Amino acid sequence: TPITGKVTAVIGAIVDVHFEQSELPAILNALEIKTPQGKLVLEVAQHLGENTVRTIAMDGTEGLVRGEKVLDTGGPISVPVGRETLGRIINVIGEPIDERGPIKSKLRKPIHADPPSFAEQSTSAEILETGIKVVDLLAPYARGGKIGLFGGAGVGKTVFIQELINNIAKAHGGFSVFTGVGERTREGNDLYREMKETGVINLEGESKVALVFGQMNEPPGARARVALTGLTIAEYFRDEEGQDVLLFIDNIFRFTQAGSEVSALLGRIPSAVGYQPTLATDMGLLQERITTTKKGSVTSVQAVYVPADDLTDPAPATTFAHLDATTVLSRGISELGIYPAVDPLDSKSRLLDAAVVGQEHYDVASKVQETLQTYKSLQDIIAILGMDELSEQDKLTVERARKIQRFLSQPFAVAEVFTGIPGKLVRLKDTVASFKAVLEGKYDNIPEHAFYMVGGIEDVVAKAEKLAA
Amino acid sequence: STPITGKVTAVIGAIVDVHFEQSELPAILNALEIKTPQGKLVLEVAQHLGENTVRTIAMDGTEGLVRGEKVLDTGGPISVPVGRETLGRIINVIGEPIDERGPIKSKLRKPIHADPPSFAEQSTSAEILETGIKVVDLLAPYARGGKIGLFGGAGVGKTVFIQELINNIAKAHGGFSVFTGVGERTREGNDLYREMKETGVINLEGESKVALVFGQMNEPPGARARVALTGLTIAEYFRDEEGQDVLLFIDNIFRFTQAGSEVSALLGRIPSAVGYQPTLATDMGLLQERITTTKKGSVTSVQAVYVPADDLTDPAPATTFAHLDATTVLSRGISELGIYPAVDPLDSKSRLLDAAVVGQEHYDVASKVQETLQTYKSLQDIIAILGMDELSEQDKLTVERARKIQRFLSQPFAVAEVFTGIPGKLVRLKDTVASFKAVLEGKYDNIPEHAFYMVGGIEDVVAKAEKLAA
Amino acid sequence: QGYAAEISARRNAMDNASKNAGDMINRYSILYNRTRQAVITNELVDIITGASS
Amino acid sequence: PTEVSSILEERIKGVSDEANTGRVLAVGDGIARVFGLNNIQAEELVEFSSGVKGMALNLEPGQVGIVLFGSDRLVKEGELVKRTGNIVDVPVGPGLLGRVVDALGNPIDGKGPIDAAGRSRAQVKAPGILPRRSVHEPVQTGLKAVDALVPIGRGQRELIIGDRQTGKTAVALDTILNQKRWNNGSDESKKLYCVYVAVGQKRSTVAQLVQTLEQHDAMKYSIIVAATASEAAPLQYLAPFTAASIGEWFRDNGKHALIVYDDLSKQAVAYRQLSLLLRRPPGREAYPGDVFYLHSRLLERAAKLSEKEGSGSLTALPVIETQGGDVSAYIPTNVISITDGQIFLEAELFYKGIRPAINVGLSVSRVGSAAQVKALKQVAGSLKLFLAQYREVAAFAQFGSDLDASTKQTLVRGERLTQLLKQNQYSPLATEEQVPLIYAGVNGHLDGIELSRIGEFESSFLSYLKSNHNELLTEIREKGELSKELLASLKSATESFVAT
Ligand SMILES: Nc1ncnc2c1ncn2[C@@H]1O[C@H](COP(=O)(O)OP(=O)(O)NP(=O)(O)O)[C@@H](O)[C@H]1O
Ligand SMILES: Nc1ncnc2c1ncn2[C@@H]1O[C@H](COP(=O)(O)OP(=O)(O)NP(=O)(O)O)[C@@H](O)[C@H]1O
Ligand SMILES: Nc1ncnc2c1ncn2[C@@H]1O[C@H](COP(=O)(O)OP(=O)(O)NP(=O)(O)O)[C@@H](O)[C@H]1O
Ligand SMILES: [Mg+2]
Ligand SMILES: [Mg+2]
Repeated sequence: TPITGKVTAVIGAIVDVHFEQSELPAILNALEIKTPQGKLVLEVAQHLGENTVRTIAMDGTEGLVRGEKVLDTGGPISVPVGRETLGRIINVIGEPIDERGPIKSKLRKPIHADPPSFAEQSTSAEILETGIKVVDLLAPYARGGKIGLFGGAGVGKTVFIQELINNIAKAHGGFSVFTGVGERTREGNDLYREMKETGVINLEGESKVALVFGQMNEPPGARARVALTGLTIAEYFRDEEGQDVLLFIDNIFRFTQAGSEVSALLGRIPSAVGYQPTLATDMGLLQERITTTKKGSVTSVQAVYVPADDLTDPAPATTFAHLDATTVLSRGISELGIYPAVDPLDSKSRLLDAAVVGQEHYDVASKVQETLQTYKSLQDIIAILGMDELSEQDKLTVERARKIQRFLSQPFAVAEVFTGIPGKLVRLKDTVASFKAVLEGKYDNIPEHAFYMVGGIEDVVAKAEKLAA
Repeated sequence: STPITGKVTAVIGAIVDVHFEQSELPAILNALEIKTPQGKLVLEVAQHLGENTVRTIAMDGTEGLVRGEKVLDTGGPISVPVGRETLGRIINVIGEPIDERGPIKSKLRKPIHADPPSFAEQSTSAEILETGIKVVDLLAPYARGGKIGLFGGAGVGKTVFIQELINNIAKAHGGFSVFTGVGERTREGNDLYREMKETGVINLEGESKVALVFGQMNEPPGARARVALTGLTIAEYFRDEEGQDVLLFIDNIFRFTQAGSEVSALLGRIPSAVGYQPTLATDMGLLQERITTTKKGSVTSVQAVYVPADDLTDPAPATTFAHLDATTVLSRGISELGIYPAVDPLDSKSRLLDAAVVGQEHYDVASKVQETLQTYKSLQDIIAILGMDELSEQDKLTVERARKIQRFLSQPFAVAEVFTGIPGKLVRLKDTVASFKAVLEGKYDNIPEHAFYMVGGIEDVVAKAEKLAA
Repeated sequence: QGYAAEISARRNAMDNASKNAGDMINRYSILYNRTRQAVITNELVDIITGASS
Repeated sequence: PTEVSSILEERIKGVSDEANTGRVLAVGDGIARVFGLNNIQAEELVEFSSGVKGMALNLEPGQVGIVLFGSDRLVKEGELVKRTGNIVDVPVGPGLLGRVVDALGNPIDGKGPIDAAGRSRAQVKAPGILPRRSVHEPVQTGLKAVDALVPIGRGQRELIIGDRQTGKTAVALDTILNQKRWNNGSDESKKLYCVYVAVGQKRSTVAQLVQTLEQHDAMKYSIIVAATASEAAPLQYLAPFTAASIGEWFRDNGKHALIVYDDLSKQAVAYRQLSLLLRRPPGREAYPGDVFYLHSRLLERAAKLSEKEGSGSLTALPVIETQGGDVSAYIPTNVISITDGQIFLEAELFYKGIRPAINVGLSVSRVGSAAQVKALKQVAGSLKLFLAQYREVAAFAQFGSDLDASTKQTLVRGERLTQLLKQNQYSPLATEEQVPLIYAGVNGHLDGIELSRIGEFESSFLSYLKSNHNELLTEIREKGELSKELLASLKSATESFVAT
């Protein structure tokens, strides 16, 4: 029969429940309190001893009264998996929130499950052309890999991701799982408009994507979890239905921030910068699940937020080691009006290797970086003495680097309402040649401005003729 | 047999709580023993927590300890064997041998905690101890009976330096010497024991001139936190009861403070600044003040001081300064120039640099050398920005002379032959002063910079000058 | 004429160097105070947390 | 063979015949408080009724504090907990070679049961003052910059430190790959077995790595020990210790292992996690008070034994990750002073084309020339100091004021020397390939050759030396010491070629 507890304590997002006899709900299990509303969910975080557990609420704890009856549901949080969830908008608690009735799947899975084992691992080095110059050229993304966008507030991780969804997701065929963690509901409402219009989501048709949303208005339990819901769904599409899954998370930072939000109330001594002492392994459990395995490929882009624009903050510091290509957004670079505001010198990928991209793309890359790194080394002399004090070889490198720099900027179709110029997509072979020519000085005689915010090398010769009139 | 028994009630890392019957507690600083499968495990009482319970610190690893296990009161502080019987032996923190040469057969043992000599027992002397090392003897000369610290961040040459000292001082020294290894590299210790044998300073089938006390970083805080006092006691005994000259070598004294650091919180103390224990000042005081020349006899000590993160204003080293008669400051900036030893000629100081102790000429040379380099340091702005071109003629010469001088302050150590492949050169204090005097008055302005680098006395400057011009 | 044209240039150039390093000083001054400030707070926290336990 | 399923059922028939403690008080966050277990050892292993294992770390008066090796969903209040009667320990012996095991030494590759010559504990006293020797054997990495500038010795501990994504792992890897030269031989005392400890790495990244080891037939002499990102904090913290023992077997038994700790920054992150949750009060940056002791006792376990003890060595390459180049942060500082020198890798160096992005300025090996090969030593006379003087003159070059024939001279050579040390990943070089390169650079035969062309010089040179003067190359190798005539042949040989 039903197992019922009593609400002994409420502090913020934490509820303490006492259970009458012996059989205490397992750690990670869902509990339910019936509201006048619908119901409130709870997740058993720990056994306090003496038949009391301490839970994290998946929703607000307003109005809870000490002594309240709490129903044990005898399992982790469940979510509808499989083809039934495609084009549905989902909860943290795996429910329909798209005002469109029950998600009638066959199976409901726990959100909590162990990461794929070591024997089950599976690697490969296949490029995934993006049409984005900086990436294509400098830090190539990999099919079935783990990509991450790093950046502080308003540098453009969200718009960048929308450019990736733009290109890859259209001509991908297989299934997508978009997960809004701790972002704007506006953005999520926009993305639901955006899909019904491209036809990725067809209310009356079939659909290629799925929507899960624990947005920034949610309590920290909701947000500490909603990504695990997304993941479970993707993991089905990967392991059961052996599919290529595109998995966009935005923003994954908001999961670790939520972890800290509750952590002190969970009774923990804090750690450096006031983070939960478990920040690394709580990430390892989640990150280690988003992966390609011998049963299915997963490419994933994750948006990484960077507190206070500090890259060494312990949230992003710990992330990096979980990615396969890392591409960083500089605030400064955006203040130069360079977009995407990538850091040509901080961005990395395992795939920039001659064995993968080939000697030329390899070398056009290095030489581009040396050029940029030199410009960087001189930033100080030029800041005080200016250009006139540089030598001759130095002087050239700078004019060239400033061109390479502007050329790395690219108009994005999705960001059109910010440039004005209709967006461009350059190709990989296109980009390499283009840059190689510039590095052979075959364009030195062109005003720096021409290189700014245009497509491939053809667009440079165009704009320069336009302006030379 | 009238033995006192207790039982272990907690183990938390290096902290072991013990419980005893009614008001019958061993006092603070007493040693306790636990008889384990392999050897014994020494504890040291730290607090009286109350309710007949004491907090101890373990002189070893605490794994394998079972709550409710019998503890035995030794009745007093940790004991070490003392006297001439410790000569040629290697000792661990708890006065036990580690050289496998059998038991240290001395007549007396002694508590490692002891009181520091009264104000009225002190002995002030401005006597000078010639090192052979050009920069020390010129600029910051070490005092016989003195205390002498070697400050240095990691790998700037402390241990090498201190060994060069032992190489020289510890032969010409008529008396005995203790060396304490406090939290260094087991292998460094290994070398020393094999050097001592080959320098002759130790002789396992005859007479030996030195005692060896080891407590390296391979060992838990409690142990690393007391082995200084173990060593220091052996010294004390020769000072006060052999009524004679000792040389006390500690490497590295910063690990006494660090080890103090590592258990502080487990003993339940709120951290002080830079997460150092609240007792830093007084704890260092309580040790350093025993290491001291007194009316009964003289100690002379060389303590390497680790300067964490190359930060001299780090609470730990910053405190140690007050304790030393002479401070040798090694610098990364210096060492990076290939200038060994890495001594900072300006920041190094010794009380004995006073005309009254070394004569006026010595003091004047030493001051001028300093002015020179200070100027050369001050001008390095104008040299970078406007070259060497844009200079007064006196200045151009001051710089010329400063550079020549920088080099003449380096010197091949014997110990460091593995690094220079250059034979160890030792320089006499009078030869130091004379050559610097000469250099200073310009009686050497023609000789190229390289001729002063990694050589001994001015003989060697001339020798090299010609050998190279050939 | 060449020398007196150069001296003018040296003067003007050095002049701008002073203006820039002037403006740089201002920036780093602001950055200095931030770092100082946080050094104090992060250092303090370490103690507070050590102290609650 | 003839119903293989029937043989496994008959051998696992009679086993449970002699199995007739504490109860759990509270459980949360990898920790279980437990009433009872009265006879338990500090640091003893316990099985929970549910299956999951754990370790006792806080034997307090009322209760015991246990870190778990697993998840905890499976542990409930009141569930019975059981004494093992053993301290954490591992299988050891050459049976591990080729295997990928977890912190406790369980196969995780898929290749079935480990065969061990025995079992060590995870914590073991380091060999004393007494049974050791001077480090005198090279551990040849085949990395030009490293083997001429910071030569590593059989027995020494050598830090690899730098920021994220700088090439720390790459240095360690290229070292392992190299040992092929000796491990496919039969002279046991020239061999170097590698142990690679993965701490806090993601699994696929350990995968991506064992693949490369195999792509290089390098796995037959390695043992990976993995405590990946997702595993319990206790396993992460433990791995390096368990690993140290696995390779201690080699050292104790007359052979030489190489342990790569990739990386201690994470082990400390995890060791921080046990403690904060066990509620031990924190040290600086929330680390425990003895986070130093943590590493010191591991790293001391590397040593080069004396003849009486079998001359076995164990050599350590710990890795450490900094932030923003700051080496003055807690942990790096700790380890920096524990080891016999460091190799600093730098991002700035990297992006302008020095790869390995070793920082000569800051990298040292404190053993020094004692562990260099005599030949390499001979032609590397003064290189490291010179390379310093080179940065010196190159800093003064920024004044862009006219150079004389002395400064331009050393600039030309330093630029070419710099360039000559650049090296592609996965290509360790034999000593006799290294030696003539270094000799050509040092004695200034490279000094009149275009900088972009020094690339082609290297392979074109080696190609010719193999072809023609192979008799030298084979002497250098066999003898390891350039005799006076060999300097002659080499001198001639180089000049010859530089005139194309
Ligand atoms: N590629 C781009 N082209 C043009 N504008 C861009 C680009 N990327 C970012 N921006 C501008 O920067 C702003 C922030 O971009 P957005 O994609 O919201 O970044 P975000 O870093 O994801 N911000 P947030 O999610 O609040 O932390 C937008 O309003 C754009 O105008
Ligand atoms: N000699 C080299 N030439 C070219 N690339 C190299 C070299 N050494 C390392 N790299 C590359 O730089 C990238 C990162 O190098 P890595 O060896 O992982 O350094 P790391 O410090 O271990 N990075 P991580 O541990 O993941 O933060 C890899 O993709 C390598 O291909
Ligand atoms: N006189 C010298 N000549 C040449 N090299 C030296 C000299 N002194 C020190 N060095 C170099 O610097 C390294 C470190 O020497 P060492 O004395 O161990 O430094 P340290 O400061 O004692 N290390 P630590 O005890 O951790 O602080 C050696 O390996 C030598 O290469
Ligand atoms: Mg040392
Ligand atoms: Mg790495």
